[PDB]
Amino acid sequence: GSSGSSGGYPNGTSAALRETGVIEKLLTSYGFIQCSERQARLFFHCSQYNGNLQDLKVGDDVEFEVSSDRRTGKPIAVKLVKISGPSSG
Repeated sequence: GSSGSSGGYPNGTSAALRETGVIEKLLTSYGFIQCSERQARLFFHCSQYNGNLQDLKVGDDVEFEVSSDRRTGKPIAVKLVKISGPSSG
């Protein structure tokens, strides 16, 4: 066939829009992020966050992507990523 790495997102007509808010609540299993754009409290799973929840905390800005679940179809956060942190990787 051919080679390549998912071309160069965004892919498909509909692109991916990342939203930013704040960590309203946080737990050992997951946490909630208060969207400062839609004024709604989102629910992000500890799995979404790429970094280490340890670093994360309640009251810190974070970037995520609003998606739709498959069990409830509700707007949940995914692939969370702390905004502040220009540190290399």
